[PDB]
Amino acid sequence: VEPMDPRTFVSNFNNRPILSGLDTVWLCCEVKTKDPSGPPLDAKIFQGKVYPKAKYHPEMRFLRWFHKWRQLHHDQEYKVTWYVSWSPCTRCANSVATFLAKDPKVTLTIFVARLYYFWDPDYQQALRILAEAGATMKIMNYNEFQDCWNKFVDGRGKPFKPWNNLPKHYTLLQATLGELLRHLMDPGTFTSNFNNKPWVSGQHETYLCYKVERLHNDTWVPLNQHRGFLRNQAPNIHGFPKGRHAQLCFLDLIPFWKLDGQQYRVTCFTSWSPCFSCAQEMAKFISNNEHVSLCIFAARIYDDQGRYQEGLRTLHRDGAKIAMMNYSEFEYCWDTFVDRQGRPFQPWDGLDEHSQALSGRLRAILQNQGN
Amino acid sequence: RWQVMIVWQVDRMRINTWKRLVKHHMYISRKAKDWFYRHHYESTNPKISSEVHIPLGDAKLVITTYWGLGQGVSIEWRKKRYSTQVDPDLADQLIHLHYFDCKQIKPPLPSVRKLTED
Amino acid sequence: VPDQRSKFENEEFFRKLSRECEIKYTGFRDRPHEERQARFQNACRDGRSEIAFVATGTNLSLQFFPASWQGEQRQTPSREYVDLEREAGKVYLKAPMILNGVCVIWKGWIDLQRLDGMGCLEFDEERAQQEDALAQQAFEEARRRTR
RNA sequence: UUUUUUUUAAAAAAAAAAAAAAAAA
RNA sequence: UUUUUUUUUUUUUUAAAAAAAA
Ligand SMILES: [Zn+2]
Ligand SMILES: [Zn+2]
Repeated sequence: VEPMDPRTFVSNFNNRPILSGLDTVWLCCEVKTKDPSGPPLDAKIFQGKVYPKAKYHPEMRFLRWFHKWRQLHHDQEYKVTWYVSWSPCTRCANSVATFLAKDPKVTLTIFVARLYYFWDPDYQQALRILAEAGATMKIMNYNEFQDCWNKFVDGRGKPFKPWNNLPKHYTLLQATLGELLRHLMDPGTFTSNFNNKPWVSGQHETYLCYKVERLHNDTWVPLNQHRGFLRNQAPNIHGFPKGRHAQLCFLDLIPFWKLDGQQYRVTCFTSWSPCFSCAQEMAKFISNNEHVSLCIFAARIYDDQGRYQEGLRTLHRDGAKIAMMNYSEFEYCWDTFVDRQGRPFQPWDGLDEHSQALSGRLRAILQNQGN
Repeated sequence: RWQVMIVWQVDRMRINTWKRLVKHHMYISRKAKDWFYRHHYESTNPKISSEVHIPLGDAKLVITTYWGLGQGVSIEWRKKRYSTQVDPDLADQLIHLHYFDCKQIKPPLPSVRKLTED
Repeated sequence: VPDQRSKFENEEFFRKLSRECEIKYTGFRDRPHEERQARFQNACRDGRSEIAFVATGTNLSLQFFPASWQGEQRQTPSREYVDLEREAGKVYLKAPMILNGVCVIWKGWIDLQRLDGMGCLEFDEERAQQEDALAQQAFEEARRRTR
């Protein structure tokens, strides 16, 4: 391994969604067999131009280097890993996906620092084509960054120091990769957590299903490019990542789309109720943002003597449209945000009984304020 | 309804040179200090990359730049809710004879016929 | 109107624009054709889609947008229409557009099986005075001066 | 006339720290 | 990589004050 740019990779691989003033797309790949326990065969770091040219991109560097390597090496199954500073380009994506469909042996794992041009359909369709070709594309976390610093950075013995606002940008980028790649939750975790049979075993981690409409002059019309499941992050998986409760990333991701002054509502199919340490932020956020109303459908009411009644009252009073999950909303959550592969929605025992019991609890807890 | 817009169809490379030159002339240099660059998110149309607004006196030329069509350009002329589509020669004439001066520079000046090279 | 008609016979782009061009639909080309015709039928029957008509010079393309996309319901441009019930087996496109100093109605026909067709332009003298602001004189003053 | 200390503002680079980057600002 | 700011200093310019010496 020849390590290039020790210091510029701090603010060149910078986990920040919007970052201008750059000229270089970096690529830091490595090749391996089917067994990852063995040592790598080779690992060469490439540097392709950004807007300079499409023919001399880092992807084309990788395509040319794989060609020159494979005419001089044995043909076998390869498990290649990337660490790219941007996401692939339209032309690059539409050629790299062709290259993956040409050879079934080579299996990429494109790790990206920042997503390149996630807000236009011309790039989004190219990224969807690349991901459907068979390259599992994931936003880089702390561990992949540590791997990049350990292998492909000429460190002087110094360890990788993560910059300020790494995990906030990580969840801000993962929840738009999950919405730009049509990522849908498995049926198994849906029937594990989202079912509203009461908490006796399992179901430790809350989930989410957000959905954005427009409220046009005619009527409401949904946007299709802002839709996904935003599960809450694991709490301090190694201390440094911020453990966000009550889908904080949703409220924090609210302004990330640069929402227009056009008023509308956002649907939040939470598999719990917003707690006292997560609903006051919601009430303040719907206070200072008058244009966005935030309607909520909850599977089970959070009750742990956490004084949730005051938070729910001040959440409803400001203008949030909290309701409770029925078979219509459960059917929508199975139809849209879950990769059902054609299988229809199956209900459980006491769907309407539990739904009306929990909605009666919502009436008895919410509506009694001031008699 | 079926509200009508004309479109000059052009590839991503020329449209990206157009965006690069217009933001370089508003921000890096002071030639275009009065020009507006309405962003993609301020446009409620789903097929708009940008709206370069060029204030010509009390009027305002609009160069809307589109998405997912390659890409497309459309030149308007708005003054008190009155629109008017404008061909690139007239837009070039209005830009050069209202704003700029009169040869190749490392940033070429923003010309809509260099955009619509075809 | 008279000087408007004189400059209407003077524009250089108007020679190409009103020569009864061969307009074609450039939509989903890599897909099957029959489904292109079917999607033309859905798009001309739905309310949320765009349709693009390209001349032979592959530079100009008229595009129709739904009025809810901009979020402006203007009453006076309502004459734009996509007619199918007028004649069988042929779709007609009508669009009143204010091009440069003049207000011209674009009229075209396009076969549902050829997906290609004929397009042309026509002066309508109603929009000369229906524009209440009528900044065509200011437009005229702006377009004639030269440094 | 010379020397030591404090203060009001600026200048060349530096480390302390933040915000905008909608992408060749 | 770059613009806009906050807080502290190194050397210089200017002004004011306290002390010592000729
Ligand atoms: Zn690329
Ligand atoms: Zn919580």
